[PDB]
Amino acid sequence: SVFLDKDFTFVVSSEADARAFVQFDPEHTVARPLPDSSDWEVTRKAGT
Amino acid sequence: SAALGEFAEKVTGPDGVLASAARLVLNQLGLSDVVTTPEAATDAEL
Amino acid sequence: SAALGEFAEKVTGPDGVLASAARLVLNQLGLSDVVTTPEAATDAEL
Amino acid sequence: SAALGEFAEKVTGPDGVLASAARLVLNQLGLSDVVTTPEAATDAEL
Repeated sequence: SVFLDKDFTFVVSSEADARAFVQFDPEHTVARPLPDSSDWEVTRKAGT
Repeated sequence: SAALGEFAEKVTGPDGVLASAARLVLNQLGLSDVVTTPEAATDAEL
Repeated sequence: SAALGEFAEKVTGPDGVLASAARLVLNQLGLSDVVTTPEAATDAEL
Repeated sequence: SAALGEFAEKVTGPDGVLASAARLVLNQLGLSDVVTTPEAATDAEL
């Protein structure tokens, strides 16, 4: 178990999996709908 | 088919130059959160 | 104590410029493996 | 034969960008001297 010191590069994920991401971190993670593909980007900030 | 293959690589480089420089000026990318649309969607729902 | 603080940041930037440019020329960093020394160490042991 | 001729020139430029930037960070190139191998060669000779 390690704490991320600086924000990780965004990765593509499904809406169901990305909303889940938010349920753990939520101050520490960031998720957005990609308008064209309807999927979500998952970006882990510092402190994750 | 297209000889342009190295012109695709030449796009990637300045993107890195762009991205790295953008972080120095603290210009924030990927700032879109849940603020406006769903509230409007809630209003449009009512 | 030292006002040099922003001159530390100004070192980091070209390092990124250096590192990114180095990958383009395929100059390989962190190439040291187990090749010479231990064989010599084995020879020096005998 | 190969249209790549200007892509050879485009390699040279960043090399200059690489070399110039490398001197700023005081990263030393061409550091290999007589230290290890001949001593090992002397040991391997004995």
